[PDB]
Amino acid sequence: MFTLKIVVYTTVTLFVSLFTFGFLSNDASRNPNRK
Amino acid sequence: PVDIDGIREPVAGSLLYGNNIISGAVIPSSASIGIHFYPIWEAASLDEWLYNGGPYQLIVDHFLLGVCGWIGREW
Amino acid sequence: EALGVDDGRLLVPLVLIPVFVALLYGNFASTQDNEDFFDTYDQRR
Amino acid sequence: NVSVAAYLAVLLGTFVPVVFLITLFIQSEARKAAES
Amino acid sequence: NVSVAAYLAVLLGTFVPVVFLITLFIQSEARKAAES
Amino acid sequence: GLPWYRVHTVVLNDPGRLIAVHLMHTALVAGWAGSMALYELAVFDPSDPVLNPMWRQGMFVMPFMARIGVTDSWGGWSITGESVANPGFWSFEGVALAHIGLSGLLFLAAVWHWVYWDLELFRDPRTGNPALDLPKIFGIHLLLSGVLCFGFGAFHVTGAWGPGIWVSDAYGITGKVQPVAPAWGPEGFNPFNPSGVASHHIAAGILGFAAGIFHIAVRPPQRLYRALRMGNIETVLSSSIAAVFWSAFITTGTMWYGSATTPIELFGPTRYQWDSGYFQQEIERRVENSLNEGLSLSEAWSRIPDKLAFYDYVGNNPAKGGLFRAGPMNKGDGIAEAWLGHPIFQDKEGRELTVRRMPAFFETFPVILVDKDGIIRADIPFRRAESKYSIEQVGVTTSFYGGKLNGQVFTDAPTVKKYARKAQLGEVMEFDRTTLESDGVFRSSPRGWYTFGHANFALLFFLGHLWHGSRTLFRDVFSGIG
Amino acid sequence: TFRWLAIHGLAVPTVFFLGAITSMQFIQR
Amino acid sequence: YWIIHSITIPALFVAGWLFVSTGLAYDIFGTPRPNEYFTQERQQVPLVNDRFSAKQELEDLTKG
Amino acid sequence: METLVYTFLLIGTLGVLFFAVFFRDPPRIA
Amino acid sequence: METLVYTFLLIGTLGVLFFAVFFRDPPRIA
Amino acid sequence: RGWFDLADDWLKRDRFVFVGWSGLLLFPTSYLSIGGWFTGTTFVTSWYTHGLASSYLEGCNFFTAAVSTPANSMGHSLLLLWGPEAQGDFTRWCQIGGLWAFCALHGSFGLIGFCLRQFEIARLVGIRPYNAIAFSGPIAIFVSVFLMYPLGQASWFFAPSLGVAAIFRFLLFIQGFHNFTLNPFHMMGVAGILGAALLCAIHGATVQNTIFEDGDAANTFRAFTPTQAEETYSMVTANRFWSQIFGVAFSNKRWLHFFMLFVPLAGLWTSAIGIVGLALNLRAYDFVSQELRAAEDPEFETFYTKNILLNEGIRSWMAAQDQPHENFIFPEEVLPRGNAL
Amino acid sequence: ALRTRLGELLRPLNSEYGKVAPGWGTTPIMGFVMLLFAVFLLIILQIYNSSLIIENVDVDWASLG
Amino acid sequence: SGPNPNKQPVELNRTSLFWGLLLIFVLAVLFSSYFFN
Amino acid sequence: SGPNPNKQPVELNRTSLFWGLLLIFVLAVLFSSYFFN
Amino acid sequence: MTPSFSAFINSLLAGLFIVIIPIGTALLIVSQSD
Ligand code: CLA
Ligand code: CLA
Ligand code: CLA
Ligand SMILES: C=Cc1c(C)c2cc3nc(c4c5[nH]c(cc6nc(cc1[nH]2)C(C)=C6CC)c(C)c5C(=O)[C@@H]4C(=O)OC)[C@@H](CCC(=O)OC/C=C(\C)CCC[C@H](C)CCC[C@H](C)CCCC(C)C)[C@@H]3C
Ligand SMILES: CC1=CCCC(C)(C)[C@H]1/C=C/C(C)=C/C=C/C(C)=C/C=C/C=C(C)/C=C/C=C(C)/C=C/C1=C(C)CCCC1(C)C
Ligand SMILES: CC1=CCCC(C)(C)[C@H]1/C=C/C(C)=C/C=C/C(C)=C/C=C/C=C(C)/C=C/C=C(C)/C=C/C1=C(C)CCCC1(C)C
Repeated sequence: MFTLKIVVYTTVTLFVSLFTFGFLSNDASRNPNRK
Repeated sequence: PVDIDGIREPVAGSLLYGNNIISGAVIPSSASIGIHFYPIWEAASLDEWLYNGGPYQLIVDHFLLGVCGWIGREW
Repeated sequence: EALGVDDGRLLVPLVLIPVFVALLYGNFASTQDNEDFFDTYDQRR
Repeated sequence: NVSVAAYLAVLLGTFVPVVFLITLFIQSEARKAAES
Repeated sequence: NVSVAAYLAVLLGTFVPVVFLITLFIQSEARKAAES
Repeated sequence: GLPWYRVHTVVLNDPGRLIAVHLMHTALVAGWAGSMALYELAVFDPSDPVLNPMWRQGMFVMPFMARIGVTDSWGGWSITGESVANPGFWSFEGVALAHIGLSGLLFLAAVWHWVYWDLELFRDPRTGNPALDLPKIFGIHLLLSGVLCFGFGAFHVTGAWGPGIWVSDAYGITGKVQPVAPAWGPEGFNPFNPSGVASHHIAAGILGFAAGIFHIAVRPPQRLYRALRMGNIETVLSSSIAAVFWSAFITTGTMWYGSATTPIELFGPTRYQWDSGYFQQEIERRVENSLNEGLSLSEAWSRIPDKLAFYDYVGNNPAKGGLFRAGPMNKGDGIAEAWLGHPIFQDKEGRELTVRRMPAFFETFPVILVDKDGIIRADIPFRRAESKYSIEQVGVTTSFYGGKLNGQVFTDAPTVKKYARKAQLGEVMEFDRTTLESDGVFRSSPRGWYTFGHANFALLFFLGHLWHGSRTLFRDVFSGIG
Repeated sequence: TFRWLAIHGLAVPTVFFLGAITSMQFIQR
Repeated sequence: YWIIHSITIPALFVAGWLFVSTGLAYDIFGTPRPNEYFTQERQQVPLVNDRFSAKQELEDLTKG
Repeated sequence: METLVYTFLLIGTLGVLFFAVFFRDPPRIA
Repeated sequence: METLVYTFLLIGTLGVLFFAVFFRDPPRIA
Repeated sequence: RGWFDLADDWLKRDRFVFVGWSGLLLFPTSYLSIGGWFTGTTFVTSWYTHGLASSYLEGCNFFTAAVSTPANSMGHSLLLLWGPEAQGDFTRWCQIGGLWAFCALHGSFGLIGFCLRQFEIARLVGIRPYNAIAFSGPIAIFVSVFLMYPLGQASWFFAPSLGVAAIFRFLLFIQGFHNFTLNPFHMMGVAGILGAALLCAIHGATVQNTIFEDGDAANTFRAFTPTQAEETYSMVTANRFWSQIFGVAFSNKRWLHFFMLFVPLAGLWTSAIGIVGLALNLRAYDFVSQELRAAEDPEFETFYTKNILLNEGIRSWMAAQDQPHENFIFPEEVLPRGNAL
Repeated sequence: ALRTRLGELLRPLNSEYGKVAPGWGTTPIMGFVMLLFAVFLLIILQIYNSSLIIENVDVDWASLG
Repeated sequence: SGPNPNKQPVELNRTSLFWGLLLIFVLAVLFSSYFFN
Repeated sequence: SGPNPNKQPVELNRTSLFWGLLLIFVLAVLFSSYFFN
Repeated sequence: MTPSFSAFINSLLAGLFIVIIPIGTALLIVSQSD
């Protein structure tokens, strides 16, 4: 139960961090009209 | 089968327990759970988690996050 | 109970993973031209 | 719980239309490949 | 007092190879007609 | 190339291959008729014609064979239950062979037409293009129809040179194939007069003969030729589909509501006979008349035929089956063995109580016992529900008159409740469910299955009439506008 | 015009029914 | 336009009002008044039982 | 019911023979 | 035994969806 | 020219409201059906047929007012005003529910007239008649529900009454007595209707979000003009978006619009087949295997069995007031209750 | 196009393709007969529907005997 | 006999094949429970 | 990826089709009695 | 001639004289006039 919880927490934290720092990486510039 | 009414009266919704595609369902969580957060690690055993309708909460939460992600991904 | 953290070990993932990724993001951040733009969004990337 | 007839109905009802569509598609692709 | 899957086996083992052969022949004739 | 849903339109402008594919469809239909008759014969049990009739065994084409004369069999039995000494070639086994034989001939003809797609007949002398004079073909076909129609009525339904048709009494106890004379008065118009069939077919055949002569001799007006697109086969298809779904609706109505052409000994009772208590009133009527004669109750109920009591049973109602409850009605509630007799319930005071009969709408109906003035005296309570009028508490007793249990009195609550549940279904019958492993859920009679199938077919053919009429009236603008 | 007719066929009952319903509103019910 | 309507539209409305106010509506459409749903005797729901004697039945039921 | 399957198989074989005889590929000199 | 048929039908439908997605006719400008 | 020619010319004139030959059937029948419905919901009662008050005159509102079906004593009678049931008496004709038959028959003929109107106007404008084939869906719905179902049942009484609460009652009555949700044809109908709504919303949003920048104004409705030889939205961009978002996308506009036509029509026709099946009580009410399992195992329960119990409750607790002609009298002991199971 | 004995026998029956009568021809007769047919259908429908009760026409199973 | 001028090729694109397979499998899934009853 | 040069067309003549149909039907006739047992 | 047959014939006459004849008269009168 602790090991499943720690695995789930690791996975969720990894994916949420990837989402958060990906939308922080100047996402508005990733459009076809950007020069 | 899941004791949905929380009265030790399990309701079957699985194909292996006697259901067909129409009658088959993922039974909602037990009434004793209420709206308490019920992950796998918050149950004493995996059998307890399955008996109280934990997979329903798992599917509902992950599905509702997935559809929010689908809205955002369409944008 | 603060993040559902009943065991201190749960705090090692909640911190190390966001930091490590941030470290990957810091290199992206150091490569950007970080002077101010008077615009709706920054096209420099 | 019904007899092999219910099984025969579901399995044949699934296959007879499936193999018809597959045969038609393969014939069309064969004509396309032969003419190109 | 005959079996039950018995019917399923007979019918499918008759149909699965028959529709395969018919599909192959129709594909070959389609190629012949397209090329000619 | 052609899409999958237009492929057969290759034979739209080829009369020879159109005749070939129509011959193939007729061959398939005749082969289905023969095969279905043979299968029904292989499954039919003529042992008990009164309590296990054809409509209780899921027979579909056998009632239509028996309607117009085919009743004997090469096995030495008949549907009426008489033992036929010399059946004759025209027996259900013989009739089934005749349909299969016709199918083989039709297939060979269709192949010959398909190979000889190019015949001079089919070509227009003027232009040299394949063409079909429909107004004329219609006339020739209409004339042919009239002759066959008139013929069936004059020689067959009447029996002049034929077997006649199936005619029964008002309660389907005594029915057989017999000649029917034509009724030329207004009495030939109600659906429940077999003489009307003979008079109709004779008169309509004569009129169709005259109409075919006319449509052969006279060309269509230019306005009608341009309005109805009479040079196009698709308008013929649309009009034929319209008339066919019209006839399908009419036959569905006659089958469901009942007619002289839908005998109850061949297709089973209708639902409206149970709704109005058509057989129950006759049974009560007969019992009263016997009692008036001085005959005791037991003798009066012993004079009631088993067939009439079996007709007054809700399991024979066509509106009690299910869409996916497959098989014969015997597969549904078992095979009926014998009539147990009419039950009479009396409380401690001695009032006569009647179990309210189940309306066909209800899958489950409350079991309630009511006195002469309609007060509820006893009931079977909803399961595990506290009661005050339970059969155990009110002490109802059941005495049977007629049938196997004639003269027997039951005082025990379990037996009384069992008979009371059975009494809500109409006359109490004994069934065996081991021979066919019956599930106890009611099936539908062939009448209901015919009604369902042909009603859905009529609706889908109304859709087809709309589509094909739109197609023939808008041929110029199909495949895009300008 | 034909429009006249159709308009009056709609309106003459419409006003009659509106009067009837307004009267129904003041019934003691 | 406004001239003729100023004298018929009002009347049309009033006519409708009167139709109901007078009680003709009830007489014409057979709708029971609030005081005649259940006759002293017929304290039950009145229902037609036979189709071919429906007119007589209704005359008997609505006679009170 | 197995008799129906047996009869169906026999007539299918007879029909296959019929189509092989009367709908064969016509031999020609090449 | 009917559970095996139900599972087979569901898996077949999912596979049909997979092949429709990843093996479709590629759209091209003509 | 000939009278027909002149009458055909007059009926085909470009007026504000097109009349046509089909108008001679459509306008009177539809007008009479609508007017009869208004008259029934305004004045005509249901007291002698259903034991119910259904008029504005009796105190009902828009939801509870209805033109109720005829009495169960009438059977499947045409209920002609001059017929033997009414014998020319307008009051008795209204009291026995003859106005429902009036509305239903004149409305069926009005639907036929409107379908013919679609055909005639399509033949005039020179376009393929894919209308009046789409309308075949609603025509089949009306025929199956308001005509074929009561004809298969005991009488016109069990047809839907022309009202909001009456329609809701019909829904619950059919669910209780037929388990129509379990019917696969009704399931196909629900799928068709929901998919048609999905297609409408998704196609509207896709077109609105893939428009070409054909104007300098922020509001883009002015950028379109009907006399355009160019498409107003990018099909390629929409196809790319839906192919990389959903995995599959339309590439042919014709096929897309035919599909948007086909889905609701197919759903309605499947639901019509299901209702025709219900007309003879030939219903997919129960699964025999599940019933047998529940009978021999009291601890076996699925949501289907709960639905069966719910349908039993609707039937017993509504039979008394929904079918007053049957004179159903059920004691409290025989009424099913969850407490007593 | 193959010529056959049966083809030549039936050829005049399929010879006048597109031949039409001038104008409206027998259209009023067709309309009158259709009107009579409609009246007949209404009569028989109302007889079956029991909305039309001719004497000695008992639309009922009991009329069988 | 002879060459028939009304012969036309028949084509079913991949999209149509997948539409047909999906329809057949979905109908089988829907009606399997009712056939098994 | 790209066009593969090893792709070859498959042919089944009618004689082969009839041989296959006859073989399958004859094997079915032979083994049906044993499968039904 | 039952009262039912009399109602039928008068129904045919009324339909002729109240529906068919007036509407048809109008179409011929206005079609010919325009
Ligand atoms: C020599 C010819 C022949 C004969 C004697 C029979 C005899 C029989 N057939 Mg078979 N049949 C035949 C040819 C024949 N068939 C062919 C060629 C086919 C293929 C299409 C079939 C397909 C077939 C099937 C599928 C079935 C039968 C059945 C039957 C039996 C019942 C018949 C019945 O109720 O019909 C009833 C027929 C009708 C009610 C149709 C009436 C004609 C309509 C009303 C015409 C309407 C349009 C018309 C042109 C308008 C006329 C206008 C007017 C002014 C004149 C009977 C033993 C049934 C049976 O018992 O199974 C074996 C059955 O299910 N037959
Ligand atoms: C007008 C058509 C018609 C009618 C009314 C009947 C009527 C009858 N038949 Mg016959 N039959 C017919 C045509 C017809 N048959 C044909 C064409 C065949 C050849 C295949 C047969 C073969 C046949 C046999 C072998 C038997 C019957 C039997 C019966 C009886 C019971 C049938 C039953 O319970 O249905 C049950 C029906 C269903 C469970 C489903 C019906 C179809 C529904 C509406 C859905 C179908 C569409 C749906 C989309 C399919 C999904 C496919 C999916 C897998 C892809 C009844 C008398 C039985 C009997 O008692 O006779 C002795 C019997 O043993 N019939
Ligand atoms: C006598 C009846 C009749 C006849 C001769 C035709 C003939 C034709 N129709 Mg019409 N049609 C009919 C009835 C009829 N139809 C009805 C009742 C409907 C309503 C559903 C339609 C709806 C319809 C449409 C919507 C279209 C046609 C089209 C066509 C043409 C090509 C058909 C084709 O290639 O299908 C090919 C069919 C297949 C490859 C497989 C279909 C299998 C179906 C879906 C289920 C299987 C049925 C089963 C085997 C037997 C049914 C039993 C029977 C009692 C019904 C052809 C001219 C098409 C056309 O060319 O017009 C432009 C077209 O678009 N028809
Ligand atoms: C409940 C839903 C519903 C309603 C109310 C409705 C209504 C309408 N749709 C029409 C059209 C259409 N419907 C279409 C597709 C669909 N329509 C659908 C569902 C509906 N359609 C669905 C699901 C589809 C998908 C297949 C198409 C493709 C069309 C058209 O071409 C047409 C149109 O132009 O619309 C834009 C009009 C038909 C006019 C007519 O017949 O002439 C006049 C009206 C007559 C004859 C009806 C009167 C008689 C009726 C049947 C009985 C009386 C009813 C009372 C007056 C009211 C009772 C109210 C209670 C029931 C609450 C009308 C506005
Ligand atoms: C060859 C020839 C030579 C000369 C003389 C000869 C030797 C005698 C002869 C040989 C002759 C003999 C051997 C030939 C006799 C042959 C066979 C037996 C003909 C049987 C055909 C079965 C019909 C077409 C069924 C279709 C089933 C229906 C449509 C499916 C319906 C279903 C669809 C999906 C809809 C849903 C459900 C339903 C309705 C059930
Ligand atoms: C406020 C409000 C809120 C929401 C928005 C909103 C909906 C717009 C608004 C509503 C406003 C309202 C309340 C609008 C309401 C408008 C109303 C009530 C219009 C009534 C029209 C009545 C007609 C057409 C009856 C005609 C009678 C006929 C044909 C008789 C037929 C006859 C019968 C009986 C049968 C026999 C034959 C004859 C004799 C021919």
